[PDB]
Amino acid sequence: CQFEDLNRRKDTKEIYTHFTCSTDTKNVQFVFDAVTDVIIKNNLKECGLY
Amino acid sequence: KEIEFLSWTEPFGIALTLFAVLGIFLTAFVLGVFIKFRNTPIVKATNREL
Repeated sequence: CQFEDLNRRKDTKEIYTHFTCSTDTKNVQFVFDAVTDVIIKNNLKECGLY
Repeated sequence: KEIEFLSWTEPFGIALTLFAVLGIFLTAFVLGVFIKFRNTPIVKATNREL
């Protein structure tokens, strides 16, 4: 919370937070999903639908 | 001979006229609501021009 509240621009950007570790490959999965979300929302803003 | 047709003075034509006017009124109300809340995220979601 202390990290995310430092985002003064709460309208045109988003913060996706993880806790990593687990000695696994879920980190690349999280990055992939977050990038897909970013791409989709960028297209939505470009269309004006968001 | 008597002439049969749906007249503006006959009660059934009156009912149809009032229902059409009510529909036009509600459509105008909806359009005004969208024009006011144009920047709303939900209104933005659906294509506002269409």
